[PDB]
Amino acid sequence: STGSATTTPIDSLDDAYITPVQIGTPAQTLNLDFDTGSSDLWVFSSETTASEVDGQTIYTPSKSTTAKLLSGATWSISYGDGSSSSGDVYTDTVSVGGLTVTGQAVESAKKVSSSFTEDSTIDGLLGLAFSTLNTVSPTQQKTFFDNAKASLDSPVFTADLGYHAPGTYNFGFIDTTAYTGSITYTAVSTKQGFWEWTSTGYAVGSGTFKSTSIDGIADTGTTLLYLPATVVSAYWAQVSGAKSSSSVGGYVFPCSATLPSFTFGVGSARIVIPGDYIDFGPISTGSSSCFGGIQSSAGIGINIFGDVALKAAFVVFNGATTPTLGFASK
Repeated sequence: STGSATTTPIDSLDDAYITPVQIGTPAQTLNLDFDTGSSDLWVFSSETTASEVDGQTIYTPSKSTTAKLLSGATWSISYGDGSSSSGDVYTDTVSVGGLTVTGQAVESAKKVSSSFTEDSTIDGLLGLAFSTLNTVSPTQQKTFFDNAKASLDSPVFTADLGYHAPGTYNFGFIDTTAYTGSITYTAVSTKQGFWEWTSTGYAVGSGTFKSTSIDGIADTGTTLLYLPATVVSAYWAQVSGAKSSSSVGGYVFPCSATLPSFTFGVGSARIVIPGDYIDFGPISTGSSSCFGGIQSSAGIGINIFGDVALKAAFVVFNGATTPTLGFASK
């Protein structure tokens, strides 16, 4: 089997991407944030505290003929941005882009933090990291990908995120029309439950490539590119008037600037992030200070190849017995 679903930016900055997901019988379609940095499929629901729901579409298990309470199971998750959610668990039928899993754990939120409530466009998350990170207790649950894997034509999914445009998540096949050149594969460590890999270095604009190992995760659920402070300083030093602002919480730059590109290495291959991808617009409405898309990972404890980096590539998440990542230009 295979599946193919379009993923759509939630706003004009590509702050996140939403993908429609069918849950239950008859189908209830929710728009979920597919997150390769976590392993829980959780949704706004009929159980979510009413004051914490503000425009999201909810899953109502009582209206699904295939929903079953997973008796005694609870979940609770905290993300890198300080957000959180928790609740109880149902199993149900879940379909993505025509690919169906029966008996998927659907984590129903009883509580969500303010950042979730305030984002009316995201109805929940669909985790695509390794199932060792799943938070369900006392019986840990499998991701949608892990449950689908054995049925798929090939044990893979691909992320093809757009810049200010829709893109695609495919399951079970690699669309050879969706990228240019060849795919370069690179090793993955699953020791922290992430799609963790080592980039071979970077360049700023037209500058020379610096060969240096940068360990980090491929994380579709993180907006920005978070790298070591040395790398990030080298980037922003090429932008007149850019500075790190402790008041704003990262590097800002004059909105009048033209930003340089940023290249990262994948083995001997190179992915180029155009400068425009690094502009996250005014820090507050009407400001002439703009927020940068490349930020320091210092204090986060891991480097994160988030959407700024991934949207410049066609990315293969290869879930074979020994997982690997693939990157191609597009």
